[PDB]
Amino acid sequence: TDPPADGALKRAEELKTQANDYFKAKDYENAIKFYSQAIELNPSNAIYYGNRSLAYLRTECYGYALNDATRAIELDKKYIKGYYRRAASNMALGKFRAALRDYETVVKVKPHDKDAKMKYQECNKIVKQKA
Amino acid sequence: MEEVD
Repeated sequence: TDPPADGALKRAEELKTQANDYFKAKDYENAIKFYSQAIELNPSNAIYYGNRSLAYLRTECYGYALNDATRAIELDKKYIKGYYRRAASNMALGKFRAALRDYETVVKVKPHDKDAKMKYQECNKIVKQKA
Repeated sequence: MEEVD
């Protein structure tokens, strides 16, 4: 099948928004759920997997987080916030050098963004904490 | 803000 049609896709877009509304509601698993429902509607959206892993990242489900974050990068090979998700996954897992590599890439794309810098430098300093 | 995605 081609990309699912409008209503279906826009509803996946909806569940993106609804799950965002659940993240705003501080419920990451419903966010996880609605994002999964969005994966039922469309597939190749790093947005869905990225914030799903981000939700797992909130619920310290880093095993799933690392999977889904990496999965997003497979769906949208260039998604800056997607690398950021995978980076956080590695970072939280204790892979500071691995996370640094991803964070580094993010800060190499937008070094003007302290939102990217922050976690880069945070991982970087922690590498130095390790000597 | 709201830009989770």
